[PDB]
Amino acid sequence: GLQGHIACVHHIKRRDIVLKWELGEGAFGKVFLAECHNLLPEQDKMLVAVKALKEASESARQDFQREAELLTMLQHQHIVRFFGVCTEGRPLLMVFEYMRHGDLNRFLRSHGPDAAGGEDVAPGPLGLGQLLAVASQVAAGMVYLAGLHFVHRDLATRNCLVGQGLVVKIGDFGMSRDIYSTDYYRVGGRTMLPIRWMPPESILYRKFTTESDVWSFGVVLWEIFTYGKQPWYQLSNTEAIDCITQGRELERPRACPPEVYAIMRGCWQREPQQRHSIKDVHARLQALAQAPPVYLDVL
Ligand SMILES: COCc1ccc(OC(F)(F)F)c(CNC(=O)Nc2c(-c3ccccc3)nc3c(C)nccn23)c1
Repeated sequence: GLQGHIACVHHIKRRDIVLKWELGEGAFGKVFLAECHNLLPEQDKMLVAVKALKEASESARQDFQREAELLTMLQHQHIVRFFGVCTEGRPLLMVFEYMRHGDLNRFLRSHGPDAAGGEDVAPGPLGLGQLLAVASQVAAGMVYLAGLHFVHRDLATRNCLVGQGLVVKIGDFGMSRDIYSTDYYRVGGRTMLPIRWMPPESILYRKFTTESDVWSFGVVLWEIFTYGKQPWYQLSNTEAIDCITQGRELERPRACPPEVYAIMRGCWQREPQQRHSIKDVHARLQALAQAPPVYLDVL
């Protein structure tokens, strides 16, 4: 997830972390809700999500350290905040900010056409303004990653998290292949590819670039505007590969304005060099997100 893409690492004493309960589980680890003391100056006691490494072998312990360095380097307003590690005695822990709404896919699906409202979100389906705000924030994170020349390779709503006030940030706990196995095509004994999010040059030639990530962001934008539906849900994995390699584009979601569909299409140009940059995609979305209701009401 971090290594092969593209100490400074903060450490937290084990006694400052108090585990409350499990949030999620995977092949390589578990995530807990925890209380963290003395972490931030204003907050004496705050909630965090703690990722526990399952096996602390030499390879895993080295992978953990490389991951920690990279997460320390990747810090920005629309990227999930990494606070540091606890490496004094096993299990090795990585401490992150807690994102109350969970992953963006789950959030979209629970605020769909069928949709209750609450503290951060009105009742019913998410409105155009809110869908645009979600898209814009994900785009802002990709702009920052593109700027560092980091190639994500698994950009999808399942790999974004949603926090209080609907702050949307790019990030995941490395368990998406376990939780969302249907979103991956298993090729090897172990290898699982997110083919539905992948451009033709990633599928055909195995090239992953900043341009392949913008393609994937195009598909993220489609997910947002279909309230988390799977791209190509009607097709098998082999059928999806054929569609993508033959140049079939995803249809415009019912909730998607033509102007927004045009932004998706700009991400899905066959030739990578002809795709619009994520900076330009972010600018168009931010503009739409921030547009007055009078403008947005006729879009
Ligand atoms: C809670 O979000 C934190 C976060 C923040 C930024 C970030 O980078 C980027 F999105 F580019 F900004 C990422 C990238 N995600 C990622 O590296 N996932 C990941 C992990 C892993 C995740 C967290 C801790 C340790 C390992 N392990 C795997 C495996 C074994 N396989 C596939 C992906 N994995 C995560």
